[PDB]
This record gives sequence, structure tokens and C-alpha cells, in this order.
Amino acid sequence: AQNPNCNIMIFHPTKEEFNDFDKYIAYMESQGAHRAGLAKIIPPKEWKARETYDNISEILIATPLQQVASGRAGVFTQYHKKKKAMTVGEYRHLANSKKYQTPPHQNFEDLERKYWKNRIYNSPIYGADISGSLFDENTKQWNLGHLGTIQDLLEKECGVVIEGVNTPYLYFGMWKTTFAWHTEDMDLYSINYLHLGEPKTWYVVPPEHGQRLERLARELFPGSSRGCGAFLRHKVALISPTVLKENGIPFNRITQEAGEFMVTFPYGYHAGFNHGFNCAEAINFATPRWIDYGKMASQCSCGEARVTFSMDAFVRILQPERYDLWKRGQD
Ligand SMILES: O=C(O)CNC(=O)C(=O)O
Ligand code: NI
Ligand SMILES: [Zn+2]
Repeated sequence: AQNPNCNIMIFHPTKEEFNDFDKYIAYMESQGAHRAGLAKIIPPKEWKARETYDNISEILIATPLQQVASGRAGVFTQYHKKKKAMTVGEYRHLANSKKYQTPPHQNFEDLERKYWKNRIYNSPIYGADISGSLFDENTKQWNLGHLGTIQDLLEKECGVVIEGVNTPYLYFGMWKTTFAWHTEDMDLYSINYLHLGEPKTWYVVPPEHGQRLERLARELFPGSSRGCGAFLRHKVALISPTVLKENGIPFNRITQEAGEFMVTFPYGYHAGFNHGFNCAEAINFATPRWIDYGKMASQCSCGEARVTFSMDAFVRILQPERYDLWKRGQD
């Protein structure tokens, strides 16, 4: 078996290899990349997402989210407080202000130490889940707004035609902005391109060990666990690498820099944080190997998850027994 230790693999496709997206994902998996839950892909030197980022300041962040923490440094939840709208130019200025800017630090490891020591004592503001794309329409390779759709994948594999669409989201981050432990909706893949700015550090649990993370989460957030059988779907729980190590949870970490893609694989739990002002674009996608994960994906029916209507059809077709109970939570 390839990659038996479930290490995060890093790929350097040539421009020729970068033409066929599906084929390259299949290649990565042939090398065992999916066993980690996360892979990095460094694009060919000849490739670019767009010509410049000089004209993005007028994008609106309609609902910036202030991420307020509760708990202890290594085990905490965060809730999202809605703030007034601001442009990306205004957001960048805020990110760079004395209150919110990245502190002095020696290297990525030093900054990581500071993040886990001090995160809970601040409330950074995140612009998340903004529908849109920063890929140039003329970028033909790995354009996250031009991928084959999950609906078409389901149709090709299973012969079922369903409603729904599948478009990218933009994320504007600043120092300490945080993404909680989660897998994707319906345990889909995700692909994430860091367009510009400061890095993003990722933590990931191998898919074959996801239930170990779930068991620890139930122990660490016992009230949340009693409230919902899939509360990590709420995307509010953080557990530090120190606490994961103390509890023997297998995981890896890696830092993504501007110009790099990350792919998360079905049922690969991940979490992380931004180093400073940045902008990422991400979208979910599927392959034939995903279908069995979609069938088995755990759902939040307590009603806190609140997802896109695109998910209605996935649950309806792949999880018809759960559909009635799941839709009540949505409605
Ligand atoms: O970048 C973020 O804040 C979160 N991204 C993801 O969880 C992803 O791409 O799957
Ligand atoms: Ni994700
Ligand atoms: Zn729930």
C-alpha cells in the first residue's frame, strides 16, 4: 500500500500534467496521497491564476464574522458574531492595524506556538463563504470556477439527474482567523487555492482514523455531543496539536503559501489558521471514489449545521433513509 504512514504529500505537476484535473487527482491517489486527508499541489512555474491582484479592493465582504472563543487555549469553541459590511480594501487595512496584525515572530513554528498560546484571548474578523472567483476566465488549468460539477459526477456514476449547482467561495483572512475541525459536506473533496497574502497552516487527521478524532471530540465537548450526533458539522470546535498528541490522535500539519493549492480528501478532518491578511478560494468536488463516502457521511439533524440546498439532493439520492429526518433539521 502506498503512503502507509499517511504523510501529507507535495506534488509538482508539469504544465503538461496540469491540463487534466481529474487525471491528476487520480494520479495523486495512485501514490497514496488521499491516505493523509490532505495534499499540497504546487502549480507549474508557467501557470498563473490571474494577471494581478491590484484591483480586488472593491469586493464586498457583506457579513464579516468576528470569531469569539470560549474554553481553554488548547480546547475551545468559537462563535461567529456578524459585523457590518466592509470592502476588501477596508478589511485589509483592519487586518494590518496594530490591534489585528501578525506579531513579531522568528519563523512559522514560532508563529504556530503564539497562535495556540494566545488565540482564545483575541477575536479576529474573517470574511468567509463569499460566493465568487478570482480566477481569470482565460485560465484554463485548475480554474476552480470551471471544474466538473458534483451533480454531473453523480449523474455519470449513478445515472441520476439532480438539481443543484456548485460554485466557488472566497475567504479573506487575517492573523488568528480560524477554521474549526471538520470534514466537507457530504464528506466531499475540497480544493483550496491561496491567491495572495500570508500563509495558512493546516492540521489534518487521516480518513482511516477520523473516528478517533470524533471520539476525542465527544469527550472534550460532552454537552455538544449530547445535543447532536454529528456536532463537528457545526464547525465550531478547536483542539490543539498538543492535545491531539496527548490523546494519541494521528494527525499531520503543513503550511500553505500564496500560489499553492491544497486538496482535502473525503472524510479527512482538517482545521487551521491564517498567518495574516490573505485571500483563498475553495470549492467542493467529487470523484468516483467519493460516492461511497457520500453514502456513509454523518449528518447534523439537530438543525445547527444549515447547509446549501445543493446538499438536499445528495442526501435524497445517497441517503434516502436519513432524508426525512435530515430535512426537518433544515426546515
Ligand atoms: O480556508 C478556510 O478558511 C477553510 N477552508 C477549508 O476548510 C477547505 O478548503 O476545505
Ligand atoms: Ni474544509
Ligand atoms: Zn447538529
